[PDB]
Parts: sequence; C-alpha cells; structure tokens
Amino acid sequence: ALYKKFKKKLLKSLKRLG
Repeated sequence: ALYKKFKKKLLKSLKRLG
C-alpha cells in the first residue's frame, strides 16, 4: 500500500492545490 499517500497529495490538488 502507498497510493493512500498519493490521495494525500491528490486531495490537495483534487480540490484547490494548497
């Protein structure tokens, strides 16, 4: 597992970016 991490960074971008 690790993609869950990716979502962390993808969550930032997902919505805003910062």
